[PDB]
Amino acid sequence: PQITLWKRPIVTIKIGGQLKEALLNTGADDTVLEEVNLPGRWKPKLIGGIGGFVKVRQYDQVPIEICGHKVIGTVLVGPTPTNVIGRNLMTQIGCTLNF
Amino acid sequence: PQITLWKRPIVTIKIGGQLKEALLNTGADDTVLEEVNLPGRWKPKLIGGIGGFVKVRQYDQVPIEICGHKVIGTVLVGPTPTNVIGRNLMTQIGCTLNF
Amino acid sequence: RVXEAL
Repeated sequence: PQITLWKRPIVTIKIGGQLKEALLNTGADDTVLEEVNLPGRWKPKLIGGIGGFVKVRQYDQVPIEICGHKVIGTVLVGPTPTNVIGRNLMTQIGCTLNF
Repeated sequence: PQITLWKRPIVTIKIGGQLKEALLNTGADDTVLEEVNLPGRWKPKLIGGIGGFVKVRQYDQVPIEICGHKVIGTVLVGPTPTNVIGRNLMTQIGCTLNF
Repeated sequence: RVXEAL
C-alpha cells in the first residue's frame, strides 16, 4: 500500500488487545501512545517535541499490529495529543518515503 | 528518490537564499524552520506539538527548493529543535509513504 | 500539528 500526504497518514493498530488509531510519523524516532494499558515492568523516560518535554513509561518488546502487520518494539506511553508511530516501528513494517 | 527510515529522513533545502537541513516529517501539517529570515509581512500564529506550544511567524507563498524540487508554500518561522518539512510541502514534491 | 525525539 501507498499513502499520500494530502491528509494525515493515520492507521489502525492493535496493541494489548486494544484497537487504536495512530499517526505515521517519520518526524518521530519513537512510538508514543496515550490511554493504552500495557502489562509488566516499564522504565521512566522523558521525550522532547516541539514546544517541550513529557514524562513517559517505556515498555520493551511490546507486540503490535499495524495495518494488519505484526511487529514488536518499544512503545512509550504518555501524554500525547495524538498517538504516534515512529521510525522504530516503521522500519519493521518496511515503510519508506518516495518522491 | 526512495528514503528508508533506518535513520532520520533529513534533506537539504534552499530558502530565502540560505541553505538549511530539514526533517521530512509526515506527522507535521506545517513546515517550521528555526533560523531563516524571510522578507516581507507575516502573521503571528501558535503551533502545537508533543510537549506544548510555540509562537511563530507565518509567511505565505515562500519559494523553497527541497532536494532540487522548487516549490512554493507557507513556512512558519519560530522555536524548534529541528527544521521540519510538513505535509503542506511534501504533497507538492509528490512525497508518499510506501509499505 | 507538528509531532518527537528522546
